[PDB]
Amino acid sequence: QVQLVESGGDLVQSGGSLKLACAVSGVTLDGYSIGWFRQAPGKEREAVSYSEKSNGPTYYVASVKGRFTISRDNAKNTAYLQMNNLKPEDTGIYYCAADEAYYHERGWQSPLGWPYWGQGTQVTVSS
Amino acid sequence: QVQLVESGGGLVRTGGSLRLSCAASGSILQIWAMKWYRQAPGLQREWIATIPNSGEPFYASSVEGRFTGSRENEETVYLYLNNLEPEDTAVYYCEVNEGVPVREYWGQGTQVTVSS
Amino acid sequence: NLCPFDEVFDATRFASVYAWNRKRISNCVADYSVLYNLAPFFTFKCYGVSPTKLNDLSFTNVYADSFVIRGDEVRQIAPGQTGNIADYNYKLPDDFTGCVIAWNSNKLDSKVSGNYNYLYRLFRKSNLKPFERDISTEIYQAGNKPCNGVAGFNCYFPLRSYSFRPTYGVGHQPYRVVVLSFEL
Repeated sequence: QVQLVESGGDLVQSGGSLKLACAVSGVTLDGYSIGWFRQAPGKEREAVSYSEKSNGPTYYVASVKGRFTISRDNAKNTAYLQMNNLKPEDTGIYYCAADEAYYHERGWQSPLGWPYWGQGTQVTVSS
Repeated sequence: QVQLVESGGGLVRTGGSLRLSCAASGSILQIWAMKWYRQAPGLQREWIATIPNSGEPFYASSVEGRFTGSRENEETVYLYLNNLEPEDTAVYYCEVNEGVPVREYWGQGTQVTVSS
Repeated sequence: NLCPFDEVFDATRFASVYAWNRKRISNCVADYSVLYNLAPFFTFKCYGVSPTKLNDLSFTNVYADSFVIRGDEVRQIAPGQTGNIADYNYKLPDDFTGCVIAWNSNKLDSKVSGNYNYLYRLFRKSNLKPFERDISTEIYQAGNKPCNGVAGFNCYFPLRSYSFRPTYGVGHQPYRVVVLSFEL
C-alpha cells in the first residue's frame, strides 16, 4: 500500500533555499492529492502546501506564499517542495501526506484529515 | 431497572476517616464508570472523583491525595475519605454511567459531617 | 437552496460511531459555507468528485451520516481504510463517491469527569459491509468456550467508551464527523 518517504532536509542559512522530495511507492502519484506539513518543537503539525490529484489546484498557507512552490514529477512518482528565502520560523520536521480525496481549499489544513504520512525530514534554518 | 445505593456517610472529627460506597443493581449490561460528587451548604455541586470500569481513578484537586477511589467489582466502588476537614462537610453523591446507549443514574446521596 | 447542515448538526449530543446516525436531507445544495456556524475550521474533502462540482448543484437527496470519533481516527473514514473504526463501526465502499467533514468538538463532547457517553465497537467476528450498522451487544467469544452472556476470560463486551476529557491530546479529543452521500 501507500508508502511516502521524504528527503532533502538540511541545515541551511537564513535566506537560503532547499528542495524537499516526497517519494511515493505502491501507488501512482497522479491518483493522490499531496500535502506538505511541518512540525516545530513544542508545536502541533501545521499545514504548508497542497497539490490536488489529477492536475487540480495548488494551495499555500499565507506565511509561505511566494516563497514555496509545490510540484510533481510523474516519471519519478515524486512530489516536491521548493523553499526559497528560508527563515528561522521555517525550522521544523517536514512531512508529506497523501490522500485519494479532493480537498476543499479551506478543508485541507488540518492534518487529522490525512490518512498517509511519511516519516519526516528535518529542516533547520539558522538566523 | 438500574439503581444505585450510597452508604458510609456519618459524623467524624477533623482528621477522621470514612469509607463511602456506591453499589449498582438491576439489569446491568455494562458499567462504564462511577462518579462521585458532593454538594456543600449553599454551594454548587462539585465533581470530585471518577472511578472508571477500565482505567485508574482520577480526581479533582480539592480531594486528590486525600480521597481514594477503589473498584471492588463491576457493580461496587468505594471512596475512602481520609484527612477529613470541616470544608469536606457535604452530601456526597454517586453517579453511575451504564448501558448501551449510555444512561446516567443517581441516588439520594450520603451525608458526611466533619466536626472541628 | 442550501442544505441546512448547520441546523441539523447543531446538537447537544452526536451519535456514537457504532450507532452512527443517518439523516436524509432533500432537495438542497450541499455547501461548505454553512459549516462555519458549526466550527471555525474543519476537514472537508470528497472522494470520487471534487467539492467544486457541488457548487449550485441541488440534489434530490443528501444522506448525512454523523458520529463522534477520536481526531486520530478521522483518517479511517475513507474508502479502503482498515482499523477497528472502518472495519467494525462505519465502513465506506472502495468506490465511494461523497464527502467527509470533521471538526474538533472538545468543548461540547469532553467533560472534566470523563464523558463516557460515546462508545465504539472494538471486537467483531467479521468486518461490516459498506454502510452497515451493528448496534448489537452480544458478548464476543474469543476462545472455544461459550460466554453465556458474561464477560470474562476470552469473553469480551464488544464496545468500549472514549471517556473524553478536555485535557486529552488533540488526537484523542472528540471530533464530530459528517459523511455525505448524494442522490441526484
